[PDB]
Amino acid sequence: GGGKTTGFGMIYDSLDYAKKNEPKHRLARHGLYEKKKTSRKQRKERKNRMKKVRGTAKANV
Amino acid sequence: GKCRGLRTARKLRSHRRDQKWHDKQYKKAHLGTALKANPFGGASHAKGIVLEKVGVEAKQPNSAIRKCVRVQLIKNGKKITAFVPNDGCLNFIEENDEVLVAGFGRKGHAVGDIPGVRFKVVKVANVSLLALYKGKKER
Amino acid sequence: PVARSWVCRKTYVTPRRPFEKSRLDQELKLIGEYGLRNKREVWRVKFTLAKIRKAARELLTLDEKDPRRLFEGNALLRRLVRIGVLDEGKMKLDYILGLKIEDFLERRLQTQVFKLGLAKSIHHARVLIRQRHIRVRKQVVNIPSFIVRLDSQKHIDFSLRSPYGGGRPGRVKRKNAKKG
Amino acid sequence: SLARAGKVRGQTPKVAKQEKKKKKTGRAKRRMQYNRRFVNVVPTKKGPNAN
Amino acid sequence: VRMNVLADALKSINNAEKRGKRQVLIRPCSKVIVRFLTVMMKHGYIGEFEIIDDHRAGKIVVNLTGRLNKCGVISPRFDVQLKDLEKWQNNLLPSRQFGFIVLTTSAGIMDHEEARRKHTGGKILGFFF
RNA sequence: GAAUCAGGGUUCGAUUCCGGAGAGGGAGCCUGAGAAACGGCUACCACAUCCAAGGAAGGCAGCAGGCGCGCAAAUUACCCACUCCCGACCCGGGGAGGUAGUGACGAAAAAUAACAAUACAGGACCUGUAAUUGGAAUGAGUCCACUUUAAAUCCUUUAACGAGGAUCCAUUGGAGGGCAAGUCUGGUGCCAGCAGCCGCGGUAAUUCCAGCUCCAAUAGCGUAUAUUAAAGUUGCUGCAGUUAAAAAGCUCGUAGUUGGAUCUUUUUACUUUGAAAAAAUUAGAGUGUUCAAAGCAGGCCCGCCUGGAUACCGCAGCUAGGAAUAAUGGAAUAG
Ligand SMILES: [Mg+2]
Ligand SMILES: [Mg+2]
Ligand SMILES: [Mg+2]
Ligand SMILES: [Mg+2]
Ligand SMILES: [Mg+2]
Ligand SMILES: [Mg+2]
Ligand SMILES: [Mg+2]
Ligand SMILES: [Mg+2]
Ligand SMILES: [Mg+2]
Ligand SMILES: [Mg+2]
Ligand SMILES: [Mg+2]
Ligand SMILES: [Mg+2]
Ligand SMILES: [Mg+2]
Ligand SMILES: [Mg+2]
Ligand SMILES: [Mg+2]
Repeated sequence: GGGKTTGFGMIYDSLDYAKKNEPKHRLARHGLYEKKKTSRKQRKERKNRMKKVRGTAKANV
Repeated sequence: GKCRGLRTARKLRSHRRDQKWHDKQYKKAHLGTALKANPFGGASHAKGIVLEKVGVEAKQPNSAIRKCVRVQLIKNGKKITAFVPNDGCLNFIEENDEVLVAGFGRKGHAVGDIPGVRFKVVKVANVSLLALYKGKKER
Repeated sequence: PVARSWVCRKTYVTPRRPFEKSRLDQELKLIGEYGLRNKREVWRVKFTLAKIRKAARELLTLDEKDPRRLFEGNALLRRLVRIGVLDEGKMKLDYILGLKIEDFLERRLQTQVFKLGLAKSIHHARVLIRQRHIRVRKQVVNIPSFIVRLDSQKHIDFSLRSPYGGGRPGRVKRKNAKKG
Repeated sequence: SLARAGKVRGQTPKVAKQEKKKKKTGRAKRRMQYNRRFVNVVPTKKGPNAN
Repeated sequence: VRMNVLADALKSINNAEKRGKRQVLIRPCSKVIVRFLTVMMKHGYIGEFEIIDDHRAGKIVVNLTGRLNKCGVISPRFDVQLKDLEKWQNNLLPSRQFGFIVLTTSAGIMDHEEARRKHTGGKILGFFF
């Protein structure tokens, strides 16, 4: 019927606390958090290749 | 009459379990002989291959020629006869044609004036025979 | 495993006889009087009554000083009165058995829109509900089967966004005036 | 003799249908059934498809 | 042979009732019958009954008012809890307005309306209405 | 637990919770607190994969996917944000789980018109009928934006458009009887066909094939098969057994079943009560998810108030009252 929406609000004391104890997607909605761009399918193919190589030669794989 | 005493439950329960076998609907659903004898094998439908178009004469007083097909099943190789229900739906079927058959109404019994026939064709080459009849689809 | 609920029930029982002309005409009168779309809505109200009666006939068999008869009997009576299908003078448990399904069809929103003169026909009243022109106290309701409680009987009113109650006339009336 | 098959359906003369008024559907169709049976209380029982 | 004395008592009262007789012999008198007849007599279906002592299981002469429809026994004496008592009521009694199911509880041989008041179950003897 | 259900019952429960089992078949073990582990080894059988023929590697009844089998069953999608788990851990990981797609398995809600004036019909000023007329109302759809969320999508919200044959078109089955609805018209002539059942059709078919009408239930509706009620046609409640299906040729007889009266007017059975009994489901309380299926939420002007009930849970075992009914026990060589 319109007119009324309802949500949640969370007022922090200082912004360093709000960087400290917040979900990182909620901080990323304000442009503060920068996750890296890698699909988990891309990130799991890389892991299984690293288990076939032993030693310091994992780094270039 | 019947025993009524307070400790006669075993006499009553065992006499009942023996006398359940004397009617038809319990006997055929618990021997497994009739389950061994229908070609569906306890299923509702079956796909088969039309071997032959066969003409079955109607039981008297009816005097027509009931158009049926002689079908070998894919599931178990049993050869049955299925009826082709409608005006001129034999012309949609060919030989070596893969049909879907179902029961014909009386749960394994023969129906109507067709002697020894208890099945009917539903789909003909993955197309329902009701749609070929009403012109909904084509072969 | 999943975090999903599967609790569901049906709301109607189809009658045992398919064709008796006594019952077919009897269910036709309720449709014409109350603007119902199909006979499932007659059966849903008929099924609602029968659950109340089974809850009633169970409680008539206990003695009058059992705690369960006093508790669930009174919680059944109060739920009937706050929706208006039962009078406060008739607050004994036996009077539930005298009720008809025309008392629950009287308490639809589609009925009570028309019987407050907000509509011109009971076929007209069901149309105004589905098109969001009717509100109860602050809520726009597009459900004709809304059982309106006796507490909110006064608060049935036209909507605010509606052209019938408030401003901003509908898109037919505007584009006629846009052409002129 | 499986020769004659589809005989009467083929020998039926083909009559095309008449494109006509749309039937009302839903609550309004039940409005007609309530009106045509319980508002027309003309004196007279005849069935509704009588010829 | 005679396995149940209460059954032969109530069948003989029931047969003499529909024959329209005023009095009836009840052969062997047990104390269960005497306690059964008093429950029928306090609710008033039979008149005063005379018990005859003959230095064995005696005889009872019963005056019949003409009010009885059917005095029946239930065999065997099924144990009945208070949960199940209302299911015996609409299988034995013709109405919820009259008729009685006779129980034998630990507080004595009772009709079913008294056993609800006393809040106890028992074995069922018979019924009358 | 589920479906059916007057009371009793009958049938189902592979299937998200608890418990068990097995990881192609069997067998043997290592490590460890915990395994006879299989996303650990070791054999042999079955199968199958690379190969330079010397050898090497295998276990989707994990998520997806494919083949096969069949009447019969979905995307090789996104994410650890929620729920939780593991680790040395506030940071890592999770095809557990979550979110989308396919989804007429099913369940809840609910459009496909409403009104007014005429033309008319009626009824004792009210109502009905119309391929007549009239501008009023809206969604479907299109579509910015917000919101939603891990990022999205959908719903909710709101602009922009969006209806007259409102062509933005409702089907599925029927119309002899059971059983709601035609002795309409045309064709066919025991043919083709229908028909669960009785039946219909051999030249005026109330039943076929069609058109017209009509009925039923409606975004659903036929059909096949399992099964429940109907079925007092399995009968404990509750069936029959002279002639309809049926009491053994006759008697004895052990199990089994059942046992007369009697007394205050020892062990049990019984009855009542108490405990202890996993949630979910069912019954049911409270609560306007816009209603309802649901959900356990919510409500009231710095915060405050308040719920997250109760019942039921055969039998067996335990506990305390009752002592009728029903068994049983004491003193006869008095030991
Ligand atoms: Mg294992
Ligand atoms: Mg396998
Ligand atoms: Mg192993
Ligand atoms: Mg695996
Ligand atoms: Mg499927
Ligand atoms: Mg999963
Ligand atoms: Mg549905
Ligand atoms: Mg439409
Ligand atoms: Mg019929
Ligand atoms: Mg049945
Ligand atoms: Mg019954
Ligand atoms: Mg019989
Ligand atoms: Mg005989
Ligand atoms: Mg003899
Ligand atoms: Mg005795």
